[PDB]
Amino acid sequence: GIISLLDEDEPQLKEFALHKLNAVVNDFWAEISESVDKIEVLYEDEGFRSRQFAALVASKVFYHLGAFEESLNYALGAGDLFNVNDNSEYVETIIAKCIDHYTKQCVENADLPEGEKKPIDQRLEGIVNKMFQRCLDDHKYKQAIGIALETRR
Amino acid sequence: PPPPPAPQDVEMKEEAATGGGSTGEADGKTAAAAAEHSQRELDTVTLEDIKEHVKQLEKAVSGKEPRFVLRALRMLPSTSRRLNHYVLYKAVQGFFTSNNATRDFLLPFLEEPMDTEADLQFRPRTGKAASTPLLPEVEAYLQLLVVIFMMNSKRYKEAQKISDDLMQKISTQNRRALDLVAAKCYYYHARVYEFLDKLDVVRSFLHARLRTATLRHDADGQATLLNLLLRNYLHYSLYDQAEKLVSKSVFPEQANNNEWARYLYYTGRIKAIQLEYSEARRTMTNALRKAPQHTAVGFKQTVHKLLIVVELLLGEIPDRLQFRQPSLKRSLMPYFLLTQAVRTGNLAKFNQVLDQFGEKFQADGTYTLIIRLRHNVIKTGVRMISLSYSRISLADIAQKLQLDSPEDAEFIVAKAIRDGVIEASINHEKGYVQSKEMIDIYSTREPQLAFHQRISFCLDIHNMSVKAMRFP
Amino acid sequence: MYEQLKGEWNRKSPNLSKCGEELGRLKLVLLELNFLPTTGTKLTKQQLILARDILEIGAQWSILRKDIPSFERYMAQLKCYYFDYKEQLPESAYMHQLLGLNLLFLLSQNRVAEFHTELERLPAKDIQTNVYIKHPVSLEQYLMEGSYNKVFLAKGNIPAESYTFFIDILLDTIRDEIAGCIEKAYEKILFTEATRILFFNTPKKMTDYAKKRGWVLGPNNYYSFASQQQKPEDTTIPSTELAKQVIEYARQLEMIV
Amino acid sequence: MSEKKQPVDEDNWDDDNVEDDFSNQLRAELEKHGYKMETS
Repeated sequence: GIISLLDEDEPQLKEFALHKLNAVVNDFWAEISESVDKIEVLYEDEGFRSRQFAALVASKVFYHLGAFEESLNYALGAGDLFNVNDNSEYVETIIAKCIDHYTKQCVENADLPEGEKKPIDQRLEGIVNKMFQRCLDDHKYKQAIGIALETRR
Repeated sequence: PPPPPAPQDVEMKEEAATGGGSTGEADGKTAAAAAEHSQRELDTVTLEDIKEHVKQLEKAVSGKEPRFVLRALRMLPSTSRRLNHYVLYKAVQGFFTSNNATRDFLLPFLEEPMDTEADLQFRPRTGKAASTPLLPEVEAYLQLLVVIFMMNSKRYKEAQKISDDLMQKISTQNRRALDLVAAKCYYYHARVYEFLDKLDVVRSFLHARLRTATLRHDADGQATLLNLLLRNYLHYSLYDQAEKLVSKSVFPEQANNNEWARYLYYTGRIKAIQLEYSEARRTMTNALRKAPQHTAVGFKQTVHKLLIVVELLLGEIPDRLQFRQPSLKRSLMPYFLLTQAVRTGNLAKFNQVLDQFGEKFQADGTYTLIIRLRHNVIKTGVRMISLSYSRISLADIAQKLQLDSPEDAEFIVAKAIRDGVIEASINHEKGYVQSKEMIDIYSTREPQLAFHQRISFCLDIHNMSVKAMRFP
Repeated sequence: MYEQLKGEWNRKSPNLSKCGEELGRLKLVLLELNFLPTTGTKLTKQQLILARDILEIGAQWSILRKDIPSFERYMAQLKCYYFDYKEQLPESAYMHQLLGLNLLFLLSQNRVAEFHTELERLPAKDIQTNVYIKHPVSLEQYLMEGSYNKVFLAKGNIPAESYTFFIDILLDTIRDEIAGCIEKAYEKILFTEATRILFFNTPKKMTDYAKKRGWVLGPNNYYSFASQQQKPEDTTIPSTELAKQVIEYARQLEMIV
Repeated sequence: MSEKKQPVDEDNWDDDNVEDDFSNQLRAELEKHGYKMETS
């Protein structure tokens, strides 16, 4: 009952519940999974300025619940701290599936003549031009030509 | 000195087929699972659980683990001579003096076949190297210089999670060996971490350990870690049981065939303790008929003392005397008498057995039995008598079953209609039920309605036989 | 330290918004500390022992102000206070009946599985003592035993630190279940059965019961309907839909062998 | 765990217990429990 402690509509108590989210989410993966609609309320509210974090633990409990297209949608809503991490279980898999979506998107739009594409949403391309720089600065451009294969572009 | 040749022999037979055998069954094999020495090695784990493992004492102290942990090297084909080095060191126990190099000297020994050479690529040699020495140690929990080494040795098995999720630059399918070990030993984890207290960060170890077996290796992890999670929330209080109510993904191929049995028993206890009769008792039934053999005494007996408690709460229960081990008889002395108090309609007996063995009912720890067991008395009486007579009066059943008034009997009839046992009305003046049984109800189409599920169920089993034909 | 938190200590109702001024003060307690991720060193938790006590007193306000989101909110506070991993706390004062409150609120809202985890979280203190728990659970057995008059025997002494709203909603869960169970599989009743099972002789609430559900107010007589069951035959043809079962089922016999 | 000497080794049940609770009793016994009426 950690989400019923949120009847206050200011985001500053959502900050303290989020405080609970960075601590005991794994013990509360049951508990968060009924909260999803209110997390939707956290994502639909633009005045809730921690909506990046709403998409973060949204894609954590969707990552646990096995939503992955919605872990992709709120993987996109997570913001800029998304791509920079080097976690070996969560973030490299959801950018493996996110960039899987990017490369099937570039195959789909590579088959789609003269634009009319699904746009690059505002949190793409980060580990593209970051881990791509790791592979340029590895001086092994087999990965760097690997993305060029993966985009057909 | 003549008995320790038997662990000398069976030890070498273990890492022969397992080390060389399952490593040879792991180099390029296992389209699904060609590593039959995985399951063979687990059968030798059961052999080490039947027998003493290797060197708990064995007339000496600490012989095999300083010996065999070295010198694998995975090199040029004179590494069978390294196995000859393994074999020809057995004049130390036979001729020489044995010495203490376990539980204290294992801490570099676990590094030693890694410090012989960059030994080999596959992680089942490493989990073999941190399991097959260390799993012989977990079963001596005399809580004195032996549970801290279970603790630390399973910190090395936490380094086998670390050397499980971060090995083969991702997705060589040695979990289909290693989760075959990381089932068993992880239970030992939640044994030894719960030999002292509740585990709270091993909860998280279990959580992320469930998350790594999500999709890339959904093989033997999710169900066994699911058991650890279930018995975690079960040994602890009832708060996180809505997890399966929202994250019902509890369905593997059910390979272990006992894991699925006792697992469905465990969620049978879950739905039992929430509130359920029918689904609960039919997975008590299904897990009961999936109870493997009589090859482990007591573990079916006490668990089946706990199995039929919801059927004790049905009111329609027979007395388990053919289930009764006579060693269980002295422990079912409350329990024989408990179901004796169930079928007897006495009230002073009903509170007299509870009064007599509330301590054993605390050992049960499931006092939802007593909050609805008096209710089960009145439902058994109304089921029996309502089953018997078409038009009984409520005064007939009432002041026979000591109800002393017509109106609470009308409340019994009311909540019996509400619970839906019989279509008993009341010749409504002051009570005095006018009612009926229910025959000439129907008997012909209604069975062949069920035969859709009988024989659609049969064609289910048919295609289970066709897919069973897909095996060789 | 931070004495102005005790500004609403013993009077409990000057106003509703002065308690909201205390909600601003407790909101300052929220901005400054937030007890629930606070790990240890239980002297930063002693003003949180005060916060436990005055959010018990805020729960007293929530039952006082009839606010059900505030009652479940402060009740979930009191739930999280015992959940906190420093369980080694001073003895909570209202601990015997706050669990009762939600439970009787549970009994107000007709739960089926939260009742048994209420039976699971603290079993040992239910039979031996704690009449704020011991009385509603044997009482709740006596509800499902078949006594609606054990209600009125219980309400002889049921105030129980404002356990008056919840026993009024208990009267509600009497009367709407009468609105279920007045003619469930019955022949009929008469006015004196509406004097027994219903009470308060005749309000316009039982006259409403004769004029809300589609009721036949017979002349000193009562009927659900003229038939009470509304002519069950449901198809008069059970066969053709079973031929649709023959359609997909016969298809299922094909494609396999 | 089978580590001992051992590896050589409602229908009518709840009613076999009550029916084994009244074992020498008068559950039926018509001509006894029925015609003790008019014997005196």
